[PDB]
Amino acid sequence: GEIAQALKEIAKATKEIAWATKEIAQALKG
Amino acid sequence: GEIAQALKEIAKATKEIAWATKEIAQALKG
Amino acid sequence: GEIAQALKEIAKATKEIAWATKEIAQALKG
Amino acid sequence: GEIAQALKEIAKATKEIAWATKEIAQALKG
Amino acid sequence: GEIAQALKEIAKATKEIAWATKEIAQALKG
Amino acid sequence: GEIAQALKEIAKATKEIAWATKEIAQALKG
Repeated sequence: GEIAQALKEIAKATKEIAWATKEIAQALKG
Repeated sequence: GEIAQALKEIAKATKEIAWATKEIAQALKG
Repeated sequence: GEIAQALKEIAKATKEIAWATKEIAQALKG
Repeated sequence: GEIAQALKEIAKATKEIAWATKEIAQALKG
Repeated sequence: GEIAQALKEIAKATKEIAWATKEIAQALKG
Repeated sequence: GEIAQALKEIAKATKEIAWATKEIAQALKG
């Protein structure tokens, strides 16, 4: 579990960063 | 061991980046 | 396995972050 | 070995990104 | 296998994020 | 091998993102 669980948590957080970064890009374009 | 500890630290830091990036998005959409 | 699935999700999200970050850079450059 | 060392370096750098992203958010919020 | 391929893709995408983030910093400096 | 090499490349790129993100923070705080 520990290594697999940490990688799953990194995956979830990285997906959230991706979405927020897309929102920033969209805001800056208008 | 060391690998599991490092991955747990990456998971924690990535979650913090996700939170902060969401705050940036909200500020710019605000 | 679980490790491969998580890493593939991280790869996909990191590509999305790269694209969105490039869009942010282009928006700020005008 | 090498894998653990690289992951430790990634952990340190991601913590620094977390700090800087929080600083960006606060600066934008005034 | 897939694990190595995903890490190679993460490396490439992270290099692109590094470039784009440097461009953002330069744009914000004028 | 391939996995260690990709992780070393991720470590370098992540350190460069940390540098650039700090530069962004400093620019906004100016």
